[PDB]
Amino acid sequence: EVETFAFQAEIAQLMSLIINTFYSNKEIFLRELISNSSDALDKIRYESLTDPSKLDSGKELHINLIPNKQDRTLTIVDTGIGMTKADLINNLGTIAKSGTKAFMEALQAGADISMIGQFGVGFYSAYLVAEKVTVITKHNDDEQYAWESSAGGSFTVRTDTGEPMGRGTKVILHLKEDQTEYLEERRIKEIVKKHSQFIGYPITLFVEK
Amino acid sequence: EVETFAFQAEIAQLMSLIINTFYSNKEIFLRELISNSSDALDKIRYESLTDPSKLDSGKELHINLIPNKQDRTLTIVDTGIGMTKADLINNLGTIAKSGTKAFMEALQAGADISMIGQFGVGFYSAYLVAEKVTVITKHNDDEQYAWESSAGGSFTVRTDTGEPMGRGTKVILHLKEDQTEYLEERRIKEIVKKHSQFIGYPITLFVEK
Ligand SMILES: CCOc1ccc(-c2snnc2-c2cc(CC)c(O)cc2O)cc1
Ligand SMILES: CCOc1ccc(-c2snnc2-c2cc(CC)c(O)cc2O)cc1
Ligand SMILES: [Mg+2]
Repeated sequence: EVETFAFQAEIAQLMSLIINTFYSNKEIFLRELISNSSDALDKIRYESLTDPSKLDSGKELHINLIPNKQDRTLTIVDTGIGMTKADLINNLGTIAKSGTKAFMEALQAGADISMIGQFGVGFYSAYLVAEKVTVITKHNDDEQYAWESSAGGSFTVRTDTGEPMGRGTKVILHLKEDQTEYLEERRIKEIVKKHSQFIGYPITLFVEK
Repeated sequence: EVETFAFQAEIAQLMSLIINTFYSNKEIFLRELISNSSDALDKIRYESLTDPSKLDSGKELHINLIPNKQDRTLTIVDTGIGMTKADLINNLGTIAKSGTKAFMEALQAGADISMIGQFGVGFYSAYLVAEKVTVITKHNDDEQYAWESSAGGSFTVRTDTGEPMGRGTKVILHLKEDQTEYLEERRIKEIVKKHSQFIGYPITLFVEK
């Protein structure tokens, strides 16, 4: 029950650009993923203003950052709106075809990769630091699903039978071997303070034994 | 058939802060309104990816900037998703209560008014330059409505019987007497180039006789 899909040509090109372009300022991936979490949390907040039962699947609106040096993963968990299967398949609920075109045009007019989030496709900056990304998500309207991709042109979607998440999205970054600085507490804290210090939801950096 | 509503206390406080705080960099209102238009256009684009009939109310996705020196108005029109009556009443589809709290906390930790858009309430920066704002909107799911407010704690909502807009939102800024620089073509072009040069939709600056 694992379905495999091909990325649209434009998204595959975006991912190859992110993976192959020499670009040292890789830390911006975390700003972009926290930003997407903040957007998802705003969306469930806004739905709850008129239907409070939308928060029956969890009232606390927050983001957790969980490093795991044994597994070489950094995971970003939020309790936002989550995504339906259809959203996951449709480029993680982004307008990535048009976004990708508008990011490319910007790159030719002098922009740099750190501006990716202005084009709606900041999620793909995960591939600056990860060799594989796994996205586990639960929307009130749907079941819990796991999306996954090591790039190379395809992604998978399956029903997830991991731990139930209530509602929201978890992004597991399986980091490249030379990017393990992003598991160190001091480094994560430095990046959060530098780029995400005014995000309007609590961000909890877990520690490890 | 005009309904009058009171702003929530936090939003009235936000508007008073924007109106009364000395802050010279007023031009950021246009960046924030164009940004909101871009978000609205992305939302209708994303809905259309799975139901193309969503664009039966207009296929072109764009933003127009229309100055009118006779009426002393600058109007920003987009063909995005538009807002329902409920959205207009619920602070123009924003999470303005929580956004306002998180903007205030940021202001006390050194942020400035130009950062308002990071808190989901950039629309209210219109009141840096306008004594009254009128918002006309049409969502595929609803009728055409006009919201209006000269601040002072209340806003109005009525069914609009102006020109039909097909779909999207029009924000009419009735500018303060000392803010008419924002009707001059060279000034608008300078601001768009400075702050909005990579927005992924065409922005057309109308001229006047
Ligand atoms: C420009 C943003 O567009 C979007 C589109 C969708 C989302 C949504 S809806 N539910 N989860 C996410 C989400 C998605 C991602 C990206 C996998 C994530 O990292 C964290 C999340 O909570 C957020 C931003
Ligand atoms: C952080 C953004 O949250 C939002 C919330 C809602 C919107 C939406 S849905 N339809 N129109 C607008 C819109 C609303 C405004 C503001 C009146 C505007 O100026 C232009 C628009 O097209 C855009 C951003
Ligand atoms: Mg945004």
